[PDB]
Amino acid sequence: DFDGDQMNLWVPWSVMSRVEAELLCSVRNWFISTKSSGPVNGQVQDSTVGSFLLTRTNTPMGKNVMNKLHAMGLF
Amino acid sequence: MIDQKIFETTLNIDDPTNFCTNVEAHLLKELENIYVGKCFKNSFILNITGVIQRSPCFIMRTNNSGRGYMHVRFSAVVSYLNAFDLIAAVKIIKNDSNIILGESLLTEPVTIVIPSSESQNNVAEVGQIVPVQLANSSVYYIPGRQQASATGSIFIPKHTFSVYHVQEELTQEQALNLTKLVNIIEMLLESRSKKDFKQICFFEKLYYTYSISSDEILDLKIWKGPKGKEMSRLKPCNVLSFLYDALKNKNSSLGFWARPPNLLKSSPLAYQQDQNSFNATELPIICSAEVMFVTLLKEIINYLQFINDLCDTFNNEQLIKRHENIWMLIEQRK
Ligand SMILES: [Mg+2]
Repeated sequence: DFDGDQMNLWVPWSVMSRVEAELLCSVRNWFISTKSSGPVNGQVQDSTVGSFLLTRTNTPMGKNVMNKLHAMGLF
Repeated sequence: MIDQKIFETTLNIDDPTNFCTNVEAHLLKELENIYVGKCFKNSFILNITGVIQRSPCFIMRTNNSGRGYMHVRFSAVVSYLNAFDLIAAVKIIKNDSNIILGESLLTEPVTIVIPSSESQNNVAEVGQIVPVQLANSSVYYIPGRQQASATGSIFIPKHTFSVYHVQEELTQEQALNLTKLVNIIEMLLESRSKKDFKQICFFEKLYYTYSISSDEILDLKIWKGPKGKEMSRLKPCNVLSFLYDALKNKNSSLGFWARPPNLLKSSPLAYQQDQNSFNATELPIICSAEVMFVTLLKEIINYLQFINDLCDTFNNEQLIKRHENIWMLIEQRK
């Protein structure tokens, strides 16, 4: 989390390490948890509720719709 | 003694892509660069003969260099020098090293250490060539060095000898071993015949043990002719002829053998006697005829190589006179 955590970062310089880093140790391989066999990542907090608010049917104002300009702005 | 020895090594291939474009040629060139001119694994390696086995050009695992190594098994021409071996040409390098040091200028690079305690040296100044007898101290082939290291004395014909008492017969396999050995002695004898004869006569008289043997009497070309001189005592035999007829499986060797100093050392002659008629200062040695023939044959090998290299290096009378302090010295100690 971002409460004061510090994490190490080193940039490979060797060609063998650089080839290895992008092909084998890229984070795309850790999307599925080896421990649980399920996904690791997803929406957290601001987006889990944001996905619900975006996709819910009725807002307190009315139906959950937006005009073209604001639908474009989502992208 | 030059010979062929099979080696094993692992190379380092800095450019495996360019190396594999011609594996055998590049492998041979790398082996020649690495091992020729340097003693490696108790042998000197004079020339690299083609490889016998090799590994696939692997890739270095424990580093990110990307280089390969590949293991190689190869055979090479190696010069191995033994005890009691005869070297005919040694150049003195420095007299400030009072222990006296020399450098052989033959086909087998050796740096000799002639001790100065004996008075037969310290008379040879720097720049002159004088032969050396290798003592019973083993030649040290320290790996990676450009030449062998050994200690040896200036050759005096050493009027001592050994009698050999045989109690075992030769087998056909041992017969083939000594027939290869006599092939070597035939090559040496042909080389001897190819030289200017008078120089071999002079050097053979100089290094003959017992007396000056009178005069030029009894020509000694030896090659295919069992001619000889002096004729001190007892009827001699041709060890070569004994070998070929033993290859035909006629003669037994169950007897006493010797090459006393009265014989001409480079000659293939020796005495086979049944009950030890020799004037030996040593007890007869009880062992098989393979040992006897091996020892006598290689004795002939080194004596004949000694005289051949002495005749070859001394092509002119001026060089002999330039080293005059050795010839009268050895004539003194006959
Ligand atoms: Mg934290």
